[PDB]
Amino acid sequence: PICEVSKVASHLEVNCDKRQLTALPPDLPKDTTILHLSENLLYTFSLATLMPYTRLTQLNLDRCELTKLQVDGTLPVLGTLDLSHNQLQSLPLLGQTLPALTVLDVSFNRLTSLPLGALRGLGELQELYLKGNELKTLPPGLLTPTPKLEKLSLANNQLTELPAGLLNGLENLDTLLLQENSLYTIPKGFFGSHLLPFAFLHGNPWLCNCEILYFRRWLQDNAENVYVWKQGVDVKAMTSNVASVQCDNSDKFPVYKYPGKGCPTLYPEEDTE
Amino acid sequence: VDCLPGWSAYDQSCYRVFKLLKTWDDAEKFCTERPKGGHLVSIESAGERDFVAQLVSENKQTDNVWLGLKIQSKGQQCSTEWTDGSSVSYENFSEYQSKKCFVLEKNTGFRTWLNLNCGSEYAFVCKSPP
Amino acid sequence: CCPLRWSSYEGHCYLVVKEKKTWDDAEKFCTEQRKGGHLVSVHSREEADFLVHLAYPILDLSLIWMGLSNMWNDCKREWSDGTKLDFKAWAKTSDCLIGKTDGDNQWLNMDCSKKHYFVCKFKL
Repeated sequence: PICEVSKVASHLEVNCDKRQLTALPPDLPKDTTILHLSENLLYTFSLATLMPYTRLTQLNLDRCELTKLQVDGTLPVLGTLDLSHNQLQSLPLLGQTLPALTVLDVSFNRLTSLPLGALRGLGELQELYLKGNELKTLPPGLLTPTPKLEKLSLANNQLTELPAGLLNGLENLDTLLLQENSLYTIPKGFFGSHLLPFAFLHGNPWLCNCEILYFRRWLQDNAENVYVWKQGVDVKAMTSNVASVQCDNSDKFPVYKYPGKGCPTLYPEEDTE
Repeated sequence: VDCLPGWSAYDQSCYRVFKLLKTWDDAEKFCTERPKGGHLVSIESAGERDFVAQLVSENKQTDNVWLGLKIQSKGQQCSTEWTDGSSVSYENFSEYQSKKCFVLEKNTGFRTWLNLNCGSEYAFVCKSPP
Repeated sequence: CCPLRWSSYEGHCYLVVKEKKTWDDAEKFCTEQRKGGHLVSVHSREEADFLVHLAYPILDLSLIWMGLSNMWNDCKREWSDGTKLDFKAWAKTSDCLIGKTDGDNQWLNMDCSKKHYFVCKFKL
């Protein structure tokens, strides 16, 4: 009809992509679960419009020039939202709005700063993507209102430094992207005792000195967990590379292969006998 | 019951809580490095276990503490067969993802024994005769 | 002669399950999908190399249960003093097997109460 209605057994997907719009079509199926709204002309959108569709689980709002989100109505059963590639300059607030949100992709926008309570009512957010925006510095207590967080993307921004205790509270974090940023050091005690399977930290100019000794210590202990971002490749080129993280982003100087001569170690008890 | 300064006297041995980070392997050589010899500690009875959690509490419960126990493994892990019944003929672990050498659990109150990796950094406690 | 949705490699049918469950009930799925089914069991790097090349299209960079459990219990454990162990005061914990979906297919000690994706296998 107005769009391409997919009739798969599980969910009622409808595709309204690339059809030149500026608002929603009036009459959609009531049982709509997935709705694709890419490549349209939506420079302001009101979530309240979706409130008739009690069956909606997914909504793509990518690549459609968006600059303002009227955070307005409650979307109970929404779980994923894609807002990538748009032109937002700040980030909306969604505490009461949608509890069941798990996926939050806010990549390739024009964000520049983060609030304090930047996310609330988001205890069910698993994944989160900030890829390629213009962020410099993160707010404390950031990831706190999201405990269930598994994945987290911060690639390619102009990140310089990070809050100690940022990760703390994330017992299910498994993937973690910081490639192509401008990170320079890690605060002592940053990852903690959590096991981190996946972590990409290449493409950052690192200052290898006495301050990075915790990070090298972690890189020694976690070298089977350090990788490099690749998109269209075979899994077999997806192997562990600890050498990629480099002092001053020099391919000839790794970080885990760094002596640190001159750095004071923490008077022997057993020698004064 | 007659022991060194910086040390403490219990039955069958002198004891001393060593306030330094070191591996399990290196802490064994530092235990033998005390002149009166010995190894890391060993726990067998109730009164003995209750005794030792109190000495580390005098060191204000800094972190987890090495002890002498260690998994003596043929290969890497400690299970003969998979769930489908087939035998473990293949191992793909990492030495950091190995838990062989045990440690006093700091949470439960230094009353239990927990295996971790052997190259990690914890405090230890040598067990030395009079 | 594998069923309709099961990839095959040297006489065993394989099905990737993207429904995250704990280790225990991961088996319960396997065993009730076909008689004889179990979790996956790897016995060569030649084998694992296929599994990873199957799984990664379906699960970009994930964690998969594999059929092991209690991997630090059945070994002998000797004291530093060499004395035997009369009584035990363990910090008894859970420990099941998670294999990554990267190249080497690294091995990870995971809690068995934690939920993760898994893969069934069976011999025909």
